This record gives sequence, structure tokens and C-alpha cells, in this order.
Amino acid sequence: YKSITIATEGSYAPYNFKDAGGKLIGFDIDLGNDLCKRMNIECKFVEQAWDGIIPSLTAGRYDAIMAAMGIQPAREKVIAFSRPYLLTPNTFLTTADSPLLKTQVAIENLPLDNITPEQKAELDKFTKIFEGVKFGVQAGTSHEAFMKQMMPSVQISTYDTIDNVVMDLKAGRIDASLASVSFLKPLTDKPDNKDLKMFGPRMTGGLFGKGVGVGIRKEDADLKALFDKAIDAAIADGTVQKLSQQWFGYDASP
Ligand SMILES: N=C(N)NCCC[C@@H](C(=O)O)N1C(=O)CC[C@@H]1C(=O)O
Repeated sequence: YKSITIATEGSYAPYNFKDAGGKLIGFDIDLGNDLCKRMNIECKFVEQAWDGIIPSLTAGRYDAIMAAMGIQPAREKVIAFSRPYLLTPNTFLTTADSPLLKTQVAIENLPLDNITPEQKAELDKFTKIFEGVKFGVQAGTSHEAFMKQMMPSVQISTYDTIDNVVMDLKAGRIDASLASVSFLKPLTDKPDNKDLKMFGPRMTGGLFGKGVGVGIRKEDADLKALFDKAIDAAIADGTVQKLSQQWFGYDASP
């Protein structure tokens, strides 16, 4: 390889978004550039809407995806992934005045790989509390899949971008949402968002898979091996931890 094009969304701060000059910035951009430097590959980042991000990769419009993409089992049927470059659980979001905040959480860290009767009872409790609660999630995500598969009785609205979900939550058009802690913690840490709060179990596994990875075509085994070697090196030397603290305000490195 000499040069690659990496697609990102540009609507998921602080992983990938746009600066004042309209340039793509974020953890995914800084990490992508760092990995390409380690691989000795010229790096170009391109903006791509979420709906076509995977088919544009398999159609050969670009070489890789770095766009806060969970290493999701359903996506693994279509594309390959690098080893994880970030780890995160997933949790709920509501307003600071919501009565949902008073809900007791019985299972703080809830793994979904092998749901026990105890874990199912906790999911069922939140499903019942969510009756009559209007949820909003980003379309085409594991958050949409979790609500449709694990909480089908809950009213759900899907949105083109997470920015429109947050806008409708602030406006009172929806009552709650679901996204990763890596997205929600920096969002709720902003003084701009003192009126928003994370709540509920912090979920991992199951349909979410494990970690965030670089999406790569299945046939590009050499490119995956190059990314995996570079990611291992960037974790080992503290680069992923450094960039995670810079963008997220905490260490989400594997
Ligand atoms: N708009 C974007 N560029 N990405 C949205 C990814 C949302 C979701 C996913 O992959 O479907 N995520 C998870 O399931 C774990 C990590 C990731 C997230 O919410 O940060």
C-alpha cells in the first residue's frame, strides 16, 4: 500500500465531526493519521453519510472506515474489522429533570452475551419503565438494533444523525435516547448540557459486539494485518490513551 482513503461520518463528536473551517476532526481522524504514519501509508479522510458508509466501502469508493463504528456481529457478515482501538459500554440518556433518573439500577455493568434470568429481569424492568416514554436513536446503529430487538414494546423514532436526536431531546420531542458512554460522557460533561444526564445499566456485548474498530473489506487481509499491527503499537506506547483523554476526557483505550 502507498495511499488509502478512510471514510468517516463527521456527525459524531468527539470521534468525528467538523471544525469551524469545515475540516474533519476528532479522535478517529487523529488516530487514523497516527496509524497511517506507523504503516507508512499516505492518509486522506473523506466525509460519508452513515446510511451508505458500509456499501460505499464494499463498492470500492474508499479503503477503510473510521467512524465510531462498533465491531457489531451483524456488520461482520458484510465487512471485516481491525482489532478494537477503543472500548465502551452503552447506556441511556435523558433530561436532568426526568423522573426516569430516580429509577434504581440493580445491575451497573450489564453484559448481554448470555442473558441470565437476573439480567433479563433488569432489562424487563427498564422496558416496563419505558412504556409511554418516547425514545429517539440514530438510524442504522446498534442502539436502534438494541431497542428493536431487546425493547420492542418501547416507542422508537430513528434519526439521520445523533445531533438531531440530541436537538429533539433538548426540545422535549423525545424523552430519552441510547448511545455509547464514549459519546454520552463528553456530551454530558459539557456545561452546555448540564440539563442532560446518563442513566441506567452500562451495557456490553450481545448485538453490540465488543469495541470500536476500523471497517475494512473482507478480501483486504493484508490491510487488516497492517492496521492490527499499528493499533497494537499505538495502544502499547500510550498513544490511544493520550488521544482518548484529549477527545473524550477519560481513558477508553483497550
Ligand atoms: N454516527 C456514527 N459515526 N457512529 C454511530 C455508532 C453507534 C453505535 C454503532 O456502532 O452502531 N456504537 C456502538 O454500538 C458502540 C460504539 C458506537 C457508539 O455509540 O459510540
